[PDB]
Amino acid sequence: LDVLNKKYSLLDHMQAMRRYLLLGQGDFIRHLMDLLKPELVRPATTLYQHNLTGILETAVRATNAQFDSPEILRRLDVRLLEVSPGDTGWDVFSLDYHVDGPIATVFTRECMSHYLRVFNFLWRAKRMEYILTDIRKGHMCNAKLLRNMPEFSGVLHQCHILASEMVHFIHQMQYYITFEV
Amino acid sequence: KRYFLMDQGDFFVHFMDLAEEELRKPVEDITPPRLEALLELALRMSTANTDPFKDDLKIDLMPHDLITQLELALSGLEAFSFDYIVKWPLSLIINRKALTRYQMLFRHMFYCKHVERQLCSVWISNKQWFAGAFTLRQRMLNFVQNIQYYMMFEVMEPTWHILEKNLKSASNIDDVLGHHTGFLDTCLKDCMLTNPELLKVFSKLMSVCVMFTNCMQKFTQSMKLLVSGFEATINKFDKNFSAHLLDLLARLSIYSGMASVISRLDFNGFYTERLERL
Amino acid sequence: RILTHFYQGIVQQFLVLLTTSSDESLRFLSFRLDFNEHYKARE
Amino acid sequence: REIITLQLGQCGNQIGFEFWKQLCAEHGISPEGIVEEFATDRKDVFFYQADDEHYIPRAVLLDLEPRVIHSILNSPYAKLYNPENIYLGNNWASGFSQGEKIHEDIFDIIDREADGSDSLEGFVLCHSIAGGTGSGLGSYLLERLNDRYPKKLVQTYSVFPNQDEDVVVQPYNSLLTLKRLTQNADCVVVLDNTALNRIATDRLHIQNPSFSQINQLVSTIMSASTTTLRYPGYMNNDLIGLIASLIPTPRLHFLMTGYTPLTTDKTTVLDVMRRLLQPKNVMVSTNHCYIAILNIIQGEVDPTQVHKSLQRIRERKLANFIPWGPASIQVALSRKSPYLPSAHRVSGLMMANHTSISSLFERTCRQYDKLRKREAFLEQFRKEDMFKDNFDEMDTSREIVQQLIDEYHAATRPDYISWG
Amino acid sequence: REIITLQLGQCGNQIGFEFWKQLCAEHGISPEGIVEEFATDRKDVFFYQADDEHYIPRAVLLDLEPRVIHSILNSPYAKLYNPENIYLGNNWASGFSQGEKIHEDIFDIIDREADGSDSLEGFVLCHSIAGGTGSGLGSYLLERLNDRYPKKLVQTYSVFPNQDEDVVVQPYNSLLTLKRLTQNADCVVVLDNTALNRIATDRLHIQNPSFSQINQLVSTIMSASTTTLRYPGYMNNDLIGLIASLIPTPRLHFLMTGYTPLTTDKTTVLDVMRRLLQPKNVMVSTNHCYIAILNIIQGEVDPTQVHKSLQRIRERKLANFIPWGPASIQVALSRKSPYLPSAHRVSGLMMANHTSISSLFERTCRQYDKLRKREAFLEQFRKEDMFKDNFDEMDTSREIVQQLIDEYHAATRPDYISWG
Repeated sequence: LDVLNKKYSLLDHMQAMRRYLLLGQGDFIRHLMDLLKPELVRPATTLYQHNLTGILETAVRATNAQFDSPEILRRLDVRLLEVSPGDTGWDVFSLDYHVDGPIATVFTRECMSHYLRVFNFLWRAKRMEYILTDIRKGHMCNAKLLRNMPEFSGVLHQCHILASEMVHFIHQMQYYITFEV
Repeated sequence: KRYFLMDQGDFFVHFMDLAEEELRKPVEDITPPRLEALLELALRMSTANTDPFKDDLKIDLMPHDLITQLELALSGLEAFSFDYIVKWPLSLIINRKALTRYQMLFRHMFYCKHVERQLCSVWISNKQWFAGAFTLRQRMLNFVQNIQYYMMFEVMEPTWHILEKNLKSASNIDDVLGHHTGFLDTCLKDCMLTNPELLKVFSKLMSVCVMFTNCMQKFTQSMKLLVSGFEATINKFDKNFSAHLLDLLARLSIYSGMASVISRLDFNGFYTERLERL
Repeated sequence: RILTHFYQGIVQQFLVLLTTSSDESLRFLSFRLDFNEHYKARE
Repeated sequence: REIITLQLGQCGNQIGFEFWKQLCAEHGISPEGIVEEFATDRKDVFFYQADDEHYIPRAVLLDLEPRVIHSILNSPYAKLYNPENIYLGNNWASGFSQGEKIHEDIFDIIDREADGSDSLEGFVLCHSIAGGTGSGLGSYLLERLNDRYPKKLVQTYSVFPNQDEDVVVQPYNSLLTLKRLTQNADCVVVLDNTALNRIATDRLHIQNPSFSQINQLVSTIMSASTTTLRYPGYMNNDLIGLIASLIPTPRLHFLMTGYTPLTTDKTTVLDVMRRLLQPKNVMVSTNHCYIAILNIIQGEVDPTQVHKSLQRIRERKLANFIPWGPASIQVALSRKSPYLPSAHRVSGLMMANHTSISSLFERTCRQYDKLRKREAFLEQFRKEDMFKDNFDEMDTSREIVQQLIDEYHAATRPDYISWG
Repeated sequence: REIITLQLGQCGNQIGFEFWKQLCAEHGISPEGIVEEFATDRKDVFFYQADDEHYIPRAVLLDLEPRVIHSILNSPYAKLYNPENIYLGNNWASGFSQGEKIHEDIFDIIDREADGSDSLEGFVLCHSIAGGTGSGLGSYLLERLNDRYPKKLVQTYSVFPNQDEDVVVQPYNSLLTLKRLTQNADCVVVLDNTALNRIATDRLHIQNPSFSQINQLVSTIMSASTTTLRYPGYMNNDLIGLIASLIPTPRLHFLMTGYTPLTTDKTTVLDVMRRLLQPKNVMVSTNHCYIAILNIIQGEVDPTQVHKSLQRIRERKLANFIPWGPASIQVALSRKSPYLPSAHRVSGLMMANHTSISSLFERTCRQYDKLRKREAFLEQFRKEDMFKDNFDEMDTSREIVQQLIDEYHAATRPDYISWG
């Protein structure tokens, strides 16, 4: 155990396996999804990995994720799944931590598949949440100009209510994903 | 000792005030999360939190009352006990049988606590007029406090003091089982939990006290916002309470110095062989 | 209006299923998600 | 539950300061508010739990024309309490009228403290009957408190002014105050000035500095009365459960107190029970008979001995009371406090309802009637004049206290089915 | 993203200096600008990353007729910031007119700083309502900022002038400023002068030097409000994601704040949640009910206890708010900062929308209307005169604040489908 955790640094792998792959850090992730907004909203049939890697480099150098070791940072890279003619970037996307050490015996491929599934689940919900935050910002910005249009005040108020129903549900679920999970 | 012999009361008077709206509901209408949370509320609000073992204190219902020992439609109010789980090397002494004995004690003591706190609540409604029901209230409350005091300072405290000496002089684990079973046998035996009839007179006494509290509080709340609405029912309850009192003393004098139980319980000599028999 | 009705209809059905699915873990979601008891006061 | 204390009158503020100082010494509290280094026990009734665990006393000091409050101000114990609860003639009607015009802001302070408290049980009153400024204003506040809060308890600690004369108008003031105490209070703890003065001259050899000692006496009594709440047992850890046994009827709510050591700075419980039933250990002065007796013990007690003691004292019949009904003695137990050196650690208290205080009241009823009959002792005070130009409120209180004495003497009879 | 701070008004520049000093002490920064020797954490929002890693504060100080700026000048912390962002009557209209003529160069400074920043998120405002020179010019700058940047956020920290009186024209000025704050600001953090003054007189024994302490209080509050951004977690590490939950509707954007230790120089989270729901820990003053409550915790927390605490406090119903809909409490967690000695390391903050501040606004609405009705308190100021010869802008603001109070009271009702 001594030689495994010093010569190959087995524990650093776990620490970077939560922070990044399991989306455990999120300074990195919000800027990452911000830079990946216009690219992934565009349909992913014309998406190739070389456009992902270069913007990924800017995102990792800019954020807090930069401060850890370049080895585990190097072992982080994107990957994609197979394409469809109905494909869009938020549907098909992955982070893939590739193993170059003998640590595969403790990080077997079945649990890597588990990592993949939990990541996809936590990717979709973080996309839709930012859509909701966009809706709230649009509410907070547009409505101070629609004070001179009196007749919309009914429907515009009513939208305000429904947002609050979603904002609740999307802020409690995302706290259950924070704690105990 | 801290919870079953009820050594903290702050625990209970914190609890029962803040559990009552769930306790008053019928059986199968109660639900575990509220009682579990409010038990933790009563614990941490109470001062005794420094004890190591408070996390085996659970709550369970036994709606099949002292009949099982050789209510039925309400729970939380009555049919109440604690589930207590034990660790594996501690299971060698304290186990299922001890746990059942603890619940059979604590339920009976819980009844005596509850009727007292009912009478305190009917007192505050009025802190010329009719005052005999006031005397009935005072007599009932003083009697139930005397019952509780008698059990606390005859059974629980002195035999606990004995038990704390028995394991000090212990020599093997076949002696500590003997001390535990003899202690438990004495605690059942001296109390009203061992009798061939289990003293049904006591339950009837407590029953007519509950009826008294119910009808009196309903009358007072109707009054704040006639002679049948007050006086007739009060005389019925008074007659039944007196009858049960003399019945208890008569049925207790024949059993088994140790006649001193009657000497403390009626200390003025009221209602004491006022009714000759045969 | 009809969108609001539709959404509020389905989310209540989610919660009432959520109450008895798993004993402890999934049950904890219901307390956080039904704080105000505004649900079951709609049905 | 949670009890707020109110203190008014010069002697009342004296004993409030002494009481809070005694509890700060008794519990693990520094005189800055900080918890002591060596601090299990409950401080969640009279002490707010503040930010640095600062057990800030739940007290409201009421005063007008302050003199002794300045002496409270320059003290190391002026940092234990006063989170600004201090708010700045010797006639009853004067203090009544002055409390009338400033009823609103002091009631606002009371509501502020009620909002500050999570729960509420009672307002305990530090009072001095016919203390001049305390008289009248205290009755006014008692009436206001009974009006605004019909769901809470009112306890009154007060001394009864008798020093064998002085003031020719004080029986009038104390009579009006007693009328208010009978109607607007739930339970009254009565104290006598001459009795405590006589005990102070007895066990010690003082004649003047009686105040400084009597503060200690009342503080010890009041803390003893609250010890089972402050030090949690499980018998009557609520005020209301304790008070329910002590009051046999809403007309008799005056409580006689004792203290088993006249000085405590290894006898058994049997001895001190016999001592407590001797009236020299009783600190408040046909046959006069108790209605109901309670006692509270705190010390090194063996649990079998209390039973056999109750047997033997019952058989000896040292309880010289004849009731009209079934009421008897009640026993209670409390914990001896730590951090306080006590030789002869057994210490007890008694709470009993005794008719003898009627005679004391009768003494005042005689005196006031005498000064009413000669009519040279009302002195024509102006506050008394515009408050009541005909002075029929004194007649009203005379009516009430006459009814009270008759209720007393009907309770003396072996039937209370007849009234008085 | 990247947030620029603007500071104006004497108290605003005081708390800005204290805030920057507090963050320089909090992070690994020397007062020269140099990174400390022992410096993981983000300083990439309010601190420009300069040539020697000099975390130069992204701040613009706006002033006219400087007095306290000279005291800023002679300081060791005058080398942390000021890369020349400092630019040199007590009427609203006076400051409005003076800001009108020099709008261009200060807007040029703002555009310069916007060009200097790579990204942008918001302009946070240090403001003093009716601070004299700060009033009017602050409203003018707020209107300009909303005009020029329709894509950015505006946060306002300000105190509300109440000292129980002083200035007869300040309710007019604060009313115009409130009209501007309602329309030209995105989210407002409200503070009360008398409330913070009362807390300062409470926990300490000061009466005059309240400024020096209140600077600390607001600095601690503001830094606590930004800690999860400054110390990166992953819940709401953007301003906009945090603000989205706090604002339930664009008409109610005023936020009530607390602070769990009144003094912090080992209780659990359950206790301090109960403390925070007590209003003595709340620092901003029918039933008044919260719409939405959030809390942020930083300390030594066990992650299971927060769940069970939420269970128990939910069941205890210490949340005395009745909403009109589904809105509930929200929990958040932050990191305890290093290099700062903290006893009782658990520290929390609350952000809640509460209707009670309407009453405070109503107090001013009463006062201004009173001084409008007697009409001896406008005093005929000339800046007010040529700015508005008919003074109908005051009527316009009165209209808006009336609509605001009606919106408040419609939100108090259990339906907001009806408006007010």
